[PDB]
Amino acid sequence: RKILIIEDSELQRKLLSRWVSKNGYIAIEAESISVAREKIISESIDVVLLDWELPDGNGIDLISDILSTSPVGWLPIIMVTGHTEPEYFKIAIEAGATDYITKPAKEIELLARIFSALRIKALHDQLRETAIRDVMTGLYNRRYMEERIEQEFQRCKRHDSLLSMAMIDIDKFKNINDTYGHEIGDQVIKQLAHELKTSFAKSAIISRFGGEEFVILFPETGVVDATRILDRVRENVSKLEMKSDTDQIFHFTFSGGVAGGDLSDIQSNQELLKIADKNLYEAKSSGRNQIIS
Amino acid sequence: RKILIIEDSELQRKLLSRWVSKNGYIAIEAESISVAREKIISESIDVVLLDWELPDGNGIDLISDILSTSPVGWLPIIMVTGHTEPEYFKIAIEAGATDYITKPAKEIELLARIFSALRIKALHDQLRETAIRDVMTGLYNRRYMEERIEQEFQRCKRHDSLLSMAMIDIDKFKNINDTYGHEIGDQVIKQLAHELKTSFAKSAIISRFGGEEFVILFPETGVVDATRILDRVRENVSKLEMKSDTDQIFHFTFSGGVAGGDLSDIQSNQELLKIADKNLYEAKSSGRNQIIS
Ligand SMILES: Nc1nc2c(ncn2[C@@H]2O[C@H](COP(=O)(O)OP(=O)(O)OP(=O)(O)O)C[C@H]2O)c(=O)[nH]1
Ligand SMILES: Nc1nc2c(ncn2[C@@H]2O[C@H](COP(=O)(O)OP(=O)(O)OP(=O)(O)O)C[C@H]2O)c(=O)[nH]1
Ligand SMILES: [Mg+2]
Ligand SMILES: [Mg+2]
Ligand SMILES: [Mg+2]
Ligand SMILES: [Mg+2]
Ligand SMILES: [Mg+2]
Ligand SMILES: [Mg+2]
Repeated sequence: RKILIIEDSELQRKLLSRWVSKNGYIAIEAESISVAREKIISESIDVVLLDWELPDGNGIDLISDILSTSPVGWLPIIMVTGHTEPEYFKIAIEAGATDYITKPAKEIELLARIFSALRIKALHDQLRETAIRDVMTGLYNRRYMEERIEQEFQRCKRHDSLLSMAMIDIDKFKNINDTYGHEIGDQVIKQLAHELKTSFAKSAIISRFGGEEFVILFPETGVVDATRILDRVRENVSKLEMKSDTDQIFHFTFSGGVAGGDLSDIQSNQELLKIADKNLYEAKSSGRNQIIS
Repeated sequence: RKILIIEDSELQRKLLSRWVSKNGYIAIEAESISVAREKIISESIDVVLLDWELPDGNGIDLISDILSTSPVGWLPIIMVTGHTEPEYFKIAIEAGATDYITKPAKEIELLARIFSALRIKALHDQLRETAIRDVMTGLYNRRYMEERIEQEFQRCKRHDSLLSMAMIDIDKFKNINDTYGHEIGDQVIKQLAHELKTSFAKSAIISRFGGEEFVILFPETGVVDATRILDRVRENVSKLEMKSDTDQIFHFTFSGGVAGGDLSDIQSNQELLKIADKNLYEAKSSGRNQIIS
């Protein structure tokens, strides 16, 4: 939905912006690489349009520059250039660009390229989500966890076994990214993952359910025990001295909602997630850094 | 590597062909849709270039026509048209095209579009393969296996062929998870998968049917022979020295039910699953680590 337009020429940049902004998308402008880098760290950009003819140096500078500024680590870059020669397309790909427009760009070429970049990102994402384990944390991904939730709920319901579920979410994680950078944000996510993996019984099933959201099943554990064990981890996390890029100490916290225990009057695993999500929201709404059950 | 070029104009078709054929790819030519359909059924085509201005009918006829002629059921179609209006790009996508060139095509935009179409084909293929597979084991998932059971059963009834089915289930796997952790549980699931994939004839069809349940079809195999082959693997699994997180040795086993062989008095593939499940229960009830047939 969000498109970054990098182009020195004010009239050409505003014309590209109008075309993006007209055809349903949100346009974001940069006149130099300087202001561009601010915008990739600042907002979550879905696609990049890049003038391959900028102030200083060609774009074996630029393309590689844009890619490692990216908080997520990869991003579709569409090249905008007057280089018509087939040779120049290859160098752009080998440099790590996604696509290519010969200027003067037509409304049609521009829409086509953006649609293609977004289709590939979406397919790339659907594929990464079929993986069992999240690469950065080693925890279960969402789709696998959803199959394990359905299975453990069916099993616990048939066997009149206890099953407690927690949904936790880092408190104001965007401010950690904005203030200290995405690399420090990664360290904070992996530190929470480490605490989650080292604190619960082997029997607990731990998922990275979203960017900074974690779902934990506690088979044979009632809501009161699950709450106290999760609250001890919440407490240990609030006391972690994290170090910034420049060695400043900062703290983070998470909020958590716990649902289930006795499943006798919970008809489905979706109802269990609904209750954990409601308790999460109540935790988020009542001062954060707490557990609601 | 192989690109189909559909274009009436002989001069334009040969020019597109030269550009494809020059830049490392193989060019395959069609002057009408008739010749085109012969080429998609005949050879394995990686990408389609399509003239949206052909002899007969518009191109919401053409695009949907090319798609379902495909033996694989999908193909990346790049549109080649004089329709420069933004509106016309959307119609092409909603019709099911992959990409779009405004004629007269430049060598550069043609190569760019083909590169894009090949990245999408590659992701589309990897995804179709995850959709029939259990990602953790590389075996068929349950959804595929139910359809493949129905097909092999109907095939074996047409040919009066033998078809034996085994349903296996890991013995006290919950205690393995609770004692050793879900990571170790997953390694146990993959280790069983490895044994199942390395032990049977090529023609055997192996599925992960559920969390810790696997269904194996043995086409042209009687119950007694399937039982021997399965019991040898049951025995090999019982001997595997699995290692915990802290290098503690443990063993697992599975129980098995074998059904079928002669299908003459089994009216449907469900009756086959029922009998394998009954014999599984008898295996589980009589001390586990055994096969009942
Ligand atoms: N560093 C980093 N940041 C990530 C990652 N995945 C997602 N994020 C970022 O985390 C943020 C998501 O947090 P939000 O859901 O906005 O809420 P929040 O900022 O934590 O606020 P709240 O207190 O309501 O939870 C923005 C998103 O880009 C990741 O892998 N690494
Ligand atoms: N690691 C892991 N374990 C799984 C997975 N799916 C299921 N499980 C485990 O399977 C367990 C099934 O337990 P039960 O149905 O009581 O059967 P069992 O414990 O295997 O005992 P039985 O011998 O009667 O089959 C629950 C869960 O711990 C999975 O994908 N990974
Ligand atoms: Mg410029
Ligand atoms: Mg969140
Ligand atoms: Mg948050
Ligand atoms: Mg023509
Ligand atoms: Mg079972
Ligand atoms: Mg079992």
